[PDB]
Amino acid sequence: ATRAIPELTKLLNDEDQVVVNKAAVMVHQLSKKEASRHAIMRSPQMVSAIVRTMQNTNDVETARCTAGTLHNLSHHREGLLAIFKSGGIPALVKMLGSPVDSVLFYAITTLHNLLLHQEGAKMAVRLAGGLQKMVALLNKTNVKFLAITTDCLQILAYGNQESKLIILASGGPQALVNIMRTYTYEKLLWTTSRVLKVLSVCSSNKPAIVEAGGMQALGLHLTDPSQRLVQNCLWTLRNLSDAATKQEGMEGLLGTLVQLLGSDDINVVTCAAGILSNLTCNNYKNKMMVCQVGGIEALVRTVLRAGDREDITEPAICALRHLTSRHQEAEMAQNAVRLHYGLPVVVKLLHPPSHWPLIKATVGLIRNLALCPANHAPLREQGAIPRLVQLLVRAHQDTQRRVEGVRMEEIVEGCTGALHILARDVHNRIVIRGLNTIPLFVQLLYSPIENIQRVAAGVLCELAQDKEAAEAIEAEGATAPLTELLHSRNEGVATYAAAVLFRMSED
Repeated sequence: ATRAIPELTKLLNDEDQVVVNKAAVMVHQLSKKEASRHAIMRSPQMVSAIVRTMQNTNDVETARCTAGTLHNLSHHREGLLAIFKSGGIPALVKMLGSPVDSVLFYAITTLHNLLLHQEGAKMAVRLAGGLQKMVALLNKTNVKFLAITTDCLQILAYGNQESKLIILASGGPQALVNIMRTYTYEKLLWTTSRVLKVLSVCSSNKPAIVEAGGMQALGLHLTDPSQRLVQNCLWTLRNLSDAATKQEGMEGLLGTLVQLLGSDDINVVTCAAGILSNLTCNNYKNKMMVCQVGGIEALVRTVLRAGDREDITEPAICALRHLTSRHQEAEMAQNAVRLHYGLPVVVKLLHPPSHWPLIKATVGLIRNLALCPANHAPLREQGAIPRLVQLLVRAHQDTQRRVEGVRMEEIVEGCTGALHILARDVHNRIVIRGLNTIPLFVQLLYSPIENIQRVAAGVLCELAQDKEAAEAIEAEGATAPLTELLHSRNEGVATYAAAVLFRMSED
């Protein structure tokens, strides 16, 4: 056991075909005896000998045995410091090009233990070019092996933009996405989804993950019994979903997200809402699918249940706003919000304690709801108009005498746009006018921002259809600013402006 030792050193470090080969099969043996090995990491001349013969050999049993030893040695915090102080990291990495499975398994786990416990190991693996080597190993098929390799990658990539970009350039995204859609082994899907989460916050990795089919592959695991796997999939999907507008094959993912809205899990709900929010922006087919699988219903229930938790209601409200315009079933969806009892909660979200991003999204949603005639009356009855007017008046003041992510100019435009639509209904025009808004709408004709001039002249165009209001609009001196706006580069602006003028000068 203890005394007769650096014998096998000298024959290992030898320059002969048989000599070092059969000598290595020896340290191998003795490293297995737990308390016998805990003494063999002592010899710097011994430790480093192991390393060399591994780096340059031919023997599949030399290799196996050298690696397995380092493997075996990598369990004590003294056992690791030895491998490290010796410099096996670069050789171990070099062993990641080997074609012999057992050699792979031994290298990876040694690096793994080193990456896990040993000071300074992350930096030395990077220097050795391990990232590239680990990425190329992702095409293997042994799940235990792949689990370890993906975990090395997560350890290296976390908080290290340089490493994330090397992973990108080595084709990481595709190979990690392949893993997600091929395997079922939880431990492996989990660590892989962690690697994808870490990369999904990277400006360059994100579209590559999306181009590789990331969104669909991640979707596959959203009903796994493993909660840590589903959640990590939800976080990654969320980070990526603003880049996935152009993706097809999205129908399964979209249906699962709708079901996930009903979850008891707050992070689950929060994620699904935000993912549905992003994937529905502009892509009218996603709109179509989400509505076809009951999205409106589910989004209304989610908003009713969230109460004042803005992490939920804001993305849910943005999703409902996407879903209530500019697709073939926009109109059924505008109706469905009312039918599932959404109109009161949506008006309620305009009031404190709601913060600005929510108010903004909510106003946008009201705008859309108002395109549907049968919403005109309940919106009024729920009190939509006076709050939208107060929000407008206050936000316009803030813009003159000059917030939390949002510019008051957006609330001005949003509120005026919402009132423009609501003004289609005659009783609504009475409330709007009775709130003495005409002076304000006229001032908004002078705004620098064209979209504001558009909704302002549009709402005046709606109001000017009643005799009494046209007179009022004229008394505000609207003729002059409308005169100049006839020449706006914006056709909406120039057209609305001419309809007001027409309706005023029937005298």
